[PDB]
Amino acid sequence: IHTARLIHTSDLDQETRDGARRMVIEAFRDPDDFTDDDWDHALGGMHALISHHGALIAHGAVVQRRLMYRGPDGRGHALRCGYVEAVAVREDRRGDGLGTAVLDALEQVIRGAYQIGALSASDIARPMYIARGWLSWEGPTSVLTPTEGIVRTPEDDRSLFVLPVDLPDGLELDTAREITCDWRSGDPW
Amino acid sequence: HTARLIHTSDLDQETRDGARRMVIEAFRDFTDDDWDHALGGMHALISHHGALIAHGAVVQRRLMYRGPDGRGHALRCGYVEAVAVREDRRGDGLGTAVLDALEQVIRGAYQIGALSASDIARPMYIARGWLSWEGPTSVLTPTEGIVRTPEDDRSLFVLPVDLPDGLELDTAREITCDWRSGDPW
Ligand SMILES: CC(C)(COP(=O)(O)OP(=O)(O)OC[C@H]1O[C@@H](n2cnc3c(N)ncnc32)[C@H](O)[C@@H]1OP(=O)(O)O)[C@@H](O)C(=O)NCCC(=O)NCCS
Ligand SMILES: CC(C)(COP(=O)(O)OP(=O)(O)OC[C@H]1O[C@@H](n2cnc3c(N)ncnc32)[C@H](O)[C@@H]1OP(=O)(O)O)[C@@H](O)C(=O)NCCC(=O)NCCS
Ligand SMILES: CN[C@@H]1[C@@H](O)[C@@H](O[C@@H]2[C@@H](O)[C@H](O[C@H]3O[C@H]([C@@H](C)NC)CC[C@H]3N)[C@@H](N)C[C@H]2N)OC[C@]1(C)O
Repeated sequence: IHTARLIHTSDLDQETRDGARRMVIEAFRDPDDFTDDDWDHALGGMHALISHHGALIAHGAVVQRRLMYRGPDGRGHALRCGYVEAVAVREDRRGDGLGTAVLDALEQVIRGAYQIGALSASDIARPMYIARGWLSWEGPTSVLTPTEGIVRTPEDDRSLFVLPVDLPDGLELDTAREITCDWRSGDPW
Repeated sequence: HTARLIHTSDLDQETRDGARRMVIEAFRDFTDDDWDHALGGMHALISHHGALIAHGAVVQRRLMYRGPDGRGHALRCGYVEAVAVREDRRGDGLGTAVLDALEQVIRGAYQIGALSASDIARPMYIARGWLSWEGPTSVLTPTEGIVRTPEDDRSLFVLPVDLPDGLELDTAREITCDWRSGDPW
């Protein structure tokens, strides 16, 4: 049985922070890339950590952002989103449920503080999100840019997963419709 | 005089409702959207015997800033919200202890802190290290473009903690926040 500890970015010491960052980059690389924008995107919220003999073996982070969604009534909602980033298990420790343990903890943050969880999954982790009941987003994805308007993001079109936990009053989320993230540098999703 | 720091996700329901009520009572108007804006980040709590007497929150947003090259930056921002102290206990430094714990989150976790405050708190914030934002402000809206936020009596303060790629801020230029319903700032 595995249990990740949850800890805010502000409570991570330099050592653990640099270590987490180096573990996640290693897990994603195979000697597309995990860049410093990808790491920056994982900062600011709650980290889930599992370590062994002082070494991080599993990491995940949930940060706040806004997801824009417009229903068929043409209204418009800016939902408080718990966005999951930098989920990773050290290669040699994979296949034993550490990844499940990270997501268990992050989902606890999502359900307790956000209206919706979302992420853009790597191909190897999609099965994990399906089995946990995340909803694959089927409509076009877009990003709200500063200077153009809402711009389509075709590279992200079949990778988004959502987890509606606390949608306002009577909002029905139609996965067939468009969805739009707020602006950031690097990959918007 | 030391406030404790708890993420929204670990607040039980009584604490949440208590904090919502206490902050409403302090603002004697705090709208329901104003409360939603306080949710999802770290709450600074000071309580006595089960009674919440000071609160504050810092939530994660993005502030857009354009340099002299036109290159744009979407800074990771810790936005201070719903700082309030029980009316009968003001003047004792609780508000300042709440600001202390929240600047700790900002320093540990964000590139920049930001808050909107009246000109009456302007000397304390300047004192505490915060820069007054003299330039224009706006919000990146979903259906229109970047729309100028009209001036009110509150002014915007930023706390440059950890600016990326050695960027230096020119408080005279534009700063625009990300979208949310209710008051964008
Ligand atoms: C994705 C990753 C974190 C998975 O970690 P892991 O510890 O091996 O995962 P777990 O052992 O906890 O597997 C959890 C569940 O995911 C699902 N799963 C993962 N791969 C699966 C597969 N090929 N077939 C079926 N289910 C699969 C399963 O339901 C599994 O439960 P199960 O094995 O009992 O069926 C890991 O491979 C990794 O670090 N990859 C690098 C790429 C990356 O970081 N992606 C981030 C995902 S957004
Ligand atoms: C603003 C507020 C949170 C401060 O709470 P507090 O416990 O009074 O805070 P502190 O004791 O640390 O300081 C109170 C402020 O008033 C000042 N103040 C209060 N009594 C004072 C006195 N007798 N002499 C001088 N200054 C006094 C404090 O020094 C500080 O402002 P200043 O230092 O710039 O003058 C409180 O007034 C409040 O809850 N207001 C209602 C909600 C609100 O307006 N919040 C917005 C915050 S930006
Ligand atoms: C539709 N093609 C996508 C592909 O683009 C790709 O999606 C990536 C997706 O993998 C990527 O996120 C992952 O990878 C990020 C980083 C390591 N770049 C690979 C870190 C966060 C992690 N969730 C997103 N930020 C961008 C998104 N386009 O992988 C899955 C996919 C279904 O094959």
